[PDB]
Amino acid sequence: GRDQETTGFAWWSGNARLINLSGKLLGAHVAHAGLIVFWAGAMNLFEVSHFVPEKPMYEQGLILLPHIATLGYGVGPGGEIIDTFPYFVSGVLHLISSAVLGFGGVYHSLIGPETLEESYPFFGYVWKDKNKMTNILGYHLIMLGLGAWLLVWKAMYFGGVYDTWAPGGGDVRVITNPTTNAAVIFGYLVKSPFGGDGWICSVDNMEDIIGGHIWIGTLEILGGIWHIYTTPWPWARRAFVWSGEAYLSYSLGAIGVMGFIACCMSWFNNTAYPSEFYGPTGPEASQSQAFTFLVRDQRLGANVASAQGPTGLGKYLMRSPTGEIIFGGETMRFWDFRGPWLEPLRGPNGLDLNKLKNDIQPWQERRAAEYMTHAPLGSLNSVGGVATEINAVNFVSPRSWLACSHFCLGFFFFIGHLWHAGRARAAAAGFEKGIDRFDEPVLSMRPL
Amino acid sequence: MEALVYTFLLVGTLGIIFFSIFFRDPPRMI
Amino acid sequence: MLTLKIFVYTVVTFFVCLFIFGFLSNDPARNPGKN
Amino acid sequence: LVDERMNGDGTGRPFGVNDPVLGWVLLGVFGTMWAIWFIGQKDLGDFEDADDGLKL
Amino acid sequence: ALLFFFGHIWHGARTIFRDVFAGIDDDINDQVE
Amino acid sequence: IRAAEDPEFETFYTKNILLNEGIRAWMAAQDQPHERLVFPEEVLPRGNA
Amino acid sequence: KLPEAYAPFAPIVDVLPVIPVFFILLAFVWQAAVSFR
Amino acid sequence: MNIELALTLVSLVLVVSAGPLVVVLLSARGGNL
Amino acid sequence: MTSILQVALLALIFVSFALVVGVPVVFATPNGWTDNKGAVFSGLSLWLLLVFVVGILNSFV
Amino acid sequence: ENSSLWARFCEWITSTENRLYIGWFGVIMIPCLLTATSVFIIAFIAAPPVDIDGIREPVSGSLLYGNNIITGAVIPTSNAIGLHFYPIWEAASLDEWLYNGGPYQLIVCHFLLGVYCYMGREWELSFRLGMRPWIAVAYSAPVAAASAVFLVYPIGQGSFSDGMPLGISGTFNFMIVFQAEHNILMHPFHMLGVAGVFGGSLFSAMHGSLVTSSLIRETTENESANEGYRFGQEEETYNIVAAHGYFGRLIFQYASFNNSRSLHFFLAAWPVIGIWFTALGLSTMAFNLNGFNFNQSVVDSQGRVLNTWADIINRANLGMEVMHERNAHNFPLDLA
Amino acid sequence: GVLGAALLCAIHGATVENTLFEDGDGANTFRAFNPTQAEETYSMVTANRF
Amino acid sequence: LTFDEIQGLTYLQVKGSGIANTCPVLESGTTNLKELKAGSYKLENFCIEPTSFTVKEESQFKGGETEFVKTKLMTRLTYTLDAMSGSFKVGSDGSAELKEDDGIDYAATTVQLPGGERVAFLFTIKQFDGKGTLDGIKGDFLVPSYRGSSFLDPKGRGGSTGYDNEELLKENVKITKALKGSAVFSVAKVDPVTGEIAGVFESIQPSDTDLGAKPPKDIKVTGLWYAQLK
Ligand SMILES: CCCCCCCCCCCCCCCCCC(=O)OC[C@H](CO[C@@H]1O[C@H](CO[C@H]2O[C@H](CO)[C@H](O)[C@H](O)[C@H]2O)[C@H](O)[C@H](O)[C@H]1O)OC(=O)CCCCCCCCCCCCCCCCC
Ligand code: CLA
Ligand code: CLA
Ligand code: CLA
Ligand SMILES: CCCCCCCCCCCCCCCC(=O)OC[C@H](CO[C@@H]1O[C@H](CS(=O)(=O)O)[C@@H](O)[C@H](O)[C@H]1O)OC(=O)CCCCCCCCCCCCCCC
Ligand SMILES: CC1=C(/C=C/C(C)=C/C=C/C(C)=C/C=C/C=C(C)/C=C/C=C(C)/C=C/C2=C(C)CCCC2(C)C)C(C)(C)CCC1
Ligand SMILES: CC1=C(/C=C/C(C)=C/C=C/C(C)=C/C=C/C=C(C)/C=C/C=C(C)/C=C/C2=C(C)CCCC2(C)C)C(C)(C)CCC1
Ligand SMILES: CC1=C(/C=C/C(C)=C/C=C/C(C)=C/C=C/C=C(C)/C=C/C=C(C)/C=C/C2=C(C)CCCC2(C)C)C(C)(C)CCC1
Ligand code: OEX
Ligand SMILES: [Cl-]
Ligand SMILES: [Fe+2]
Repeated sequence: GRDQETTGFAWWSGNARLINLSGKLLGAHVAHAGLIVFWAGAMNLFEVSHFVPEKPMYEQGLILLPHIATLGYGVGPGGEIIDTFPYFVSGVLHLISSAVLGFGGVYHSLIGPETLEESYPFFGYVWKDKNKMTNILGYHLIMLGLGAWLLVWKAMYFGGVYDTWAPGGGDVRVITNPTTNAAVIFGYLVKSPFGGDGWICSVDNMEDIIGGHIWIGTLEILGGIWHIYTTPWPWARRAFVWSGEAYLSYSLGAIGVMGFIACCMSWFNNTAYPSEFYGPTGPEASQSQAFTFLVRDQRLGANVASAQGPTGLGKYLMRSPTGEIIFGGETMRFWDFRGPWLEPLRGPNGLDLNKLKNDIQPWQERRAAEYMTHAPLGSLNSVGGVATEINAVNFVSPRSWLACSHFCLGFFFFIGHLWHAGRARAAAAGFEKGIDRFDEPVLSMRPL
Repeated sequence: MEALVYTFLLVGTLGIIFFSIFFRDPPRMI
Repeated sequence: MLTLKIFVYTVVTFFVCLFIFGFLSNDPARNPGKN
Repeated sequence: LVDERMNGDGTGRPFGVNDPVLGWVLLGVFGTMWAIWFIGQKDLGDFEDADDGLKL
Repeated sequence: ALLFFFGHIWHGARTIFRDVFAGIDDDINDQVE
Repeated sequence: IRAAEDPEFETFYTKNILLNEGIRAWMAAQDQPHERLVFPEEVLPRGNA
Repeated sequence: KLPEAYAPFAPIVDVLPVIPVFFILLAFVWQAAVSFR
Repeated sequence: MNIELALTLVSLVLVVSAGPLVVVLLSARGGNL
Repeated sequence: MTSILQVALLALIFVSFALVVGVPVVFATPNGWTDNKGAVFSGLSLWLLLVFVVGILNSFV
Repeated sequence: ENSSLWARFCEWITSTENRLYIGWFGVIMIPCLLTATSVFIIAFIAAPPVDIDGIREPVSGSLLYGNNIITGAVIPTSNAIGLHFYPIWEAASLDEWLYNGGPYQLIVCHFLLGVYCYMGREWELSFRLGMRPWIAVAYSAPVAAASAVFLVYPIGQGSFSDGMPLGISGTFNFMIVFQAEHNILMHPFHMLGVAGVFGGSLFSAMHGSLVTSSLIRETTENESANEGYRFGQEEETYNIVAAHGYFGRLIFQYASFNNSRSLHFFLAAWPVIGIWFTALGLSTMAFNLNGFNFNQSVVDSQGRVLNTWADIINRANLGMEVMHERNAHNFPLDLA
Repeated sequence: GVLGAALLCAIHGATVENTLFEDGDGANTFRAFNPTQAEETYSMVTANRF
Repeated sequence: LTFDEIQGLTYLQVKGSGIANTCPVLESGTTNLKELKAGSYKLENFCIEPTSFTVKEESQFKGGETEFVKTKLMTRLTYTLDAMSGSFKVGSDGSAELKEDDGIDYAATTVQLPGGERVAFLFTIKQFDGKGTLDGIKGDFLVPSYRGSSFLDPKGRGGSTGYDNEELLKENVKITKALKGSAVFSVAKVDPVTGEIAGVFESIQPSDTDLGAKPPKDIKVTGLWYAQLK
């Protein structure tokens, strides 16, 4: 440890003492890297320990198992469970491996050399050394580029992943033909984020999700080598701030935006987050209501096309503002929905009247009856209805836990951006301590 | 009738806000 | 309405490019601090 | 076809461009603002140097 | 009446604190414990 | 007056007067138990479904 | 659930998620031990 | 009162005890923390 | 081979509770690492011993 | 001189000698706010009535259509549009734009982009004067709050009709419909924000009283007490030890700040942290994580249910659930 | 009154805190305040011009 | 597009383009009515598509000569009837008829006049049965109530639901009766083989009545239509 009178940093801003201490700081990230793996192993074994494999997975309050189950471990057709031993392995694998990271986090933080500059020259770095930073950048682009390939190799050689758009209920599919067309891949990035377009949440097939990772696997290896052999150009010297805290706040601006995207992708995308495992989306559970309550007129035989509502709009089926046959009611706002239990009921002109009255599979209504009940709107003590719903059931969707947590986690990092990116800009200039009281600028300016 | 009385009092408030910025009493040091 | 959409794109990408090429023009040396 | 319109909200066209005059509007305005910046780079300091940023 | 309650306080506080209405004096640092 | 004679005119103000009717005609059965009043489920205002 | 050779260890595994919260509480304990120097 | 709920709470006592025990054993023996 | 595994796995927690507690005490004592250098290597390797030993007989259970 | 056309231009934007500073956030803040201001005035005065719910019953919001200041609003975008980007050119005629909820989505997109950048130039001027930069952090607490009621809440609901209208009576409907669906008063983030402003007003009434009550005698009694301060002076205008000495007697001595730099941090940190939770409150309530729900919770033996106050607040919410959007719901759940 | 006073608690607490006078050398700027000092702790001139 | 030009498209290839608001145009067919086949043919995929909505407006100007004025459409693309089906009986000299019963035979539509004010209706040709020659299928159809019976005003009034309060016109009259309109067809081109015929129509119906609070108006409709036979 240290003290305040040698560094000017109190007990609460204490981790800022080890900015210029390379070796302690290395132990600080390794120890924290242990806790991420340690949370991954402990929470996985905890959720396996309370897992009833006959009820659906999203009903039991689970968030880490559908991540493993999307990859296709112990799952069968329609979202069923075969065996829960691979869910036990990864919780065991992370938990033992965290102690290996745990020992290195204790070691370098206490006994290992506090500045690994002159002893270990490959590892020693000064924050203004630009060539060394672009090296340490460029090494990790490989380690983060190779990790993209593991998903590609597991989807093309090692059994494949859960493709929820497979016919007759989704199951595990080896994606043989990845869509690698650059015009198809980069069409998502420069697409608008508003409704009907949906910037990157609207990737609808498994053919692209692993198809995209071939790009980001290749680029981060091509880009990783680029920063090893090059230094930043003189416009990048005229643009950025080259301190230690400045590199942090650049990152905090990035992973603030990362949180808002995972906030939205777990709320809208039922392709990377399949509805059999994470539960239905908000738009899926609302569109499940009007479909199941259109089956509840076919048993009585009234005309769903001629069913006029109270406002003269159509009780069951009406027309989109771009002219398509959609559902009606207050669920008209969700007409941009697509789902594998409903897409075999759509023709050119939206969904077909002749097809809906005749060509309903029995399993499609069976899935669209669970999705009426398990709508994601709940409460905070896990009641699970509308706010005017009494203490009867105990359910709130993992989509609602992931969208709320990763909004707030991905929000304060933007406040984390505005803290450090202002402070690093100030302290590089000189006046982070305050006004000089002798030669200050405002006394040397004109009025008004 | 009152629809033009309302819009007088709205742009009347925006009048002072113009005069309170550019024609303010200039603060003089010391 | 196409005549209006080609005008907004001229307006936006004018001001967006004053932004991007404004911060590149040695903004971190536009400070009252001294060294 | 009572009226004529864009028909371009749910299409997902890149950057919202549908007429190729918009791409030249997107690019031609960009190149002009770049051209004025590149000429005026002579006044913004010459950091062709080992390490010459706003360092700390 | 409820407005005159404020008037009773303000003129009640003006009579008791009449000597220091214009701001307090220079040295009042005697009161440190 | 203008909303009385015309079923086409409304504002958020007239949408708020209906919501105040929804608070009065619903919670006052239990809120004021000294008034000993009961309500049929047809006398309280609703929308539909 | 857990495998059957592992099922007598369910009470220990229901503590394991709470452990990383106790690391931030330890850092206030240690700073009280140095008495906030 | 179960045997499962009891041994869980016995398990929580041991870990929570193990936290400050590292601090106590260095505040007495070593003196470098 | 169930009870062979359970005694081996109760043995792991006892060793880990030693290594969670004792190992920061070994580092943060003055000259405690130069003294108990080979001592910790016994405790660390016995942790690495049992984790494969528990790991191998899972195929037999 | 030898300076370029561009360098002449950059030594004017970043010039601090201007009456209002522009900066590089202000070159895209100023044309967005003047856009959003000048369209807000027109739709507050002359907007034709908007179908808000898609059921083709247009809601009036203009002063020229028999409204006053309180009932005036800029009506949100229709339910049929939802989250589709609906600019002015996608509509065939201009009146088709106005009837469908046009100028709501034009304002909010230019407003929110404007106030993200008003936060920007609060940093930028503070770098141009040598100030420490964290005023831009403190302006993020309303910016977090205004981003939620306009953008983060229509995402989780799926439509810009459920966002907040730009009107005084329009706001009051949004407060009522929200608590009917989500029970905001029984959510601890709204409890923090309520303490954020009741604490925030107390910490301004109390701090501002003691500085006035410790002013040094420099003027007469006919002259106002504000004439003792002359602008830009160096010496302190009020006794600080006397105010800590007063407030130390008032409750106890440990309950005060003697360090005035630690005081003014506490005044900044208390409401700003408090508004951050009530900004994240309805951000999490946008994704349907409502609040507490203690309905039918206190029960006795023989299976009977005792009322609490939480069952009384139920009856208020249940009386407003069945009244909002009165001609919309064809089905017995409010999923949208 | 309530929302207006919450705004004056947040600005004045932040305007003072960001216009402080450099009087110490540690970056913990709360340490540099002798409360009996005759001079003020922040710059009312600079805070005006901001 | 033709029929199988539409049918080759997937759902992603059509969503948001307004192609699905259209009726399939036909290129191959007989222009001069060669066929004259008789008997029973299944009137299938009978969808129409309007062009111009003009209203019989009682004029602003005091002169007692009514006219039809051009309008600005306020709904976006909800105006096309689709998937109405039935039987298209044909005779020998040219006598033929059509009877339809199902499908989307009604669609709501508001529209705007100059002067600012608006007017709504639901565009329907439901339960229409016209006879005659292949140039005139002139006949009559019904117009249902625009609002339902359970429709509420801004003040909580209405026939099926609602409380009350000279002003008895505004609550005691909440009508749910159906009026009558007039529809004219014309067959233009016949395909002999694939069984799909097109044509031009002209239809006329009342607008809306505010549940009996203002006298309604009558609207001319032009446009094209389409009908298959198998
Ligand atoms: C549907 C599709 C829609 C598409 C829409 C289009 C979207 C396009 C998105 C592009 C986004 C890129 C934005 C970042 C660019 C960063 C440029 C930069 O940081 O730039 C920094 C560097 C600096 O360059 C250096 O600049 C130096 C300047 O020296 C000068 O200055 C020095 C000191 O300053 C010394 O004084 C010296 O003496 C003096 O000569 C030297 O010249 C160096 O040789 C030189 O390498 O610039 C460079 O390398 C720039 C290299 C890349 C240039 C790219 C140009 C692309 C043009 C496309 C075609 C446009 C057509 C335009 C027509 C116009 C008329 C209609
Ligand atoms: C996960 C978060 C994290 C991490 C990794 C660190 C890491 C570090 N901090 Mg920071 N710190 C943190 C959070 C963190 N801190 C928080 C939250 C606060 C606010 C209270 C501080 C406040 C703070 C101050 C004020 C100071 C540090 C300092 C330090 C460094 C040396 C500490 C020392 O001398 O140990 C000595 C401490 C002990 C001997 C106590 C026991 C600690 C052991 C390691 C706990 C063992 C845990 C676990 C059971 C081990 C498992 C065994 C494993 C082998 C498997 C170290 C790099 C110091 C510094 O600046 O370094 C130069 C310093 O002065 N920290
Ligand atoms: C990648 C993450 C990251 C990293 C590495 C740093 C690193 C640093 N920060 Mg920054 N910071 C971050 C994120 C990060 N920050 C975020 C998100 C915020 C916004 C809240 C800030 C705001 C911030 C401030 C305001 C300050 C720093 C400071 C510092 C320095 C020392 C930190 C310290 O001693 O804290 C020790 C840790 C504590 C005292 C613990 C207190 C935290 C309490 C317990 C709140 C947590 C409550 C609860 C867990 C929240 C649950 C989550 C819920 C919201 C969903 C160091 C350079 C300080 C500095 O000197 O600046 C250079 C400083 O003054 N940071
Ligand atoms: C997350 C990892 C990471 C990080 C932190 C950096 C960081 C950096 N890079 Mg590196 N880089 C990376 C990944 C990364 N890069 C990868 C993966 C590649 C391979 C493509 C590169 C290739 C690369 C080159 C070639 C160069 C850098 C440079 C730089 C430096 C300045 C960048 C800058 O000014 O951005 C500011 C951002 C901009 C100016 C705008 C960038 C926006 C781009 C163009 C995205 C638009 C693409 C669009 C979607 C395509 C449209 C398709 C449409 C037509 C259909 C900075 C140190 C520069 C440098 O200093 O040289 C060493 C430099 O010359 N990088
Ligand atoms: C969006 C707009 C919408 C419509 C706007 C309607 C506004 C209505 C409210 C106006 C409020 C006026 C309050 C008092 C202003 C004031 O005291 O200025 C004081 C300044 C002092 O400036 C002084 O000027 C001096 C120079 S000199 O001596 O004057 O040459 C200089 O020495 C000194 O420093 C400087 O302070 O006086 C002037 O220089 C300008 C004259 C201002 C008086 C005329 C204002 C009324 C006319 C407004 C326009 C017509 C509106 C119709 C109704 C009247
Ligand atoms: C630097 C520092 C710090 C930090 C530290 C840390 C953070 C550490 C970490 C550490 C870690 C991170 C650790 C970890 C560990 C782990 C372990 C040790 C594990 C173990 C495991 C086991 C033992 C298992 C078991 C089992 C199995 C095998 C399976 C199932 C069943 C059971 C559970 C039995 C602080 C903040 C205090 C501050 C001061 C200094
Ligand atoms: C796998 C995947 C995919 C793909 C993805 C990708 C391919 C991505 C990429 C991405 C990218 C490629 C991105 C990029 C980005 C960029 C950015 C984000 C930029 C930024 C910029 C900046 C930040 C700048 C700034 C500045 C300015 C403004 C001025 C001056 C100063 C400075 C320089 C600072 C897909 C979708 C297919 C599917 C799903 C998954
Ligand atoms: C994996 C595993 C393990 C390990 C574990 C661990 C690693 C643990 C750790 C733990 C820990 C490491 C804990 C800690 C704790 C601590 C605590 C719990 C504390 C608390 C405290 C408090 C709560 C208080 C605070 C304070 C102070 C002192 C001053 C300031 C203020 C206040 C009052 C706040 C073993 C081997 C067992 C086996 C099983 C499995
Ligand atoms: O939009 Mn304004 O508030 Ca969301 O729930 Mn359904 O939709 Mn409407 O009702 Mn309830
Ligand atoms: Cl509905
Ligand atoms: Fe103050």
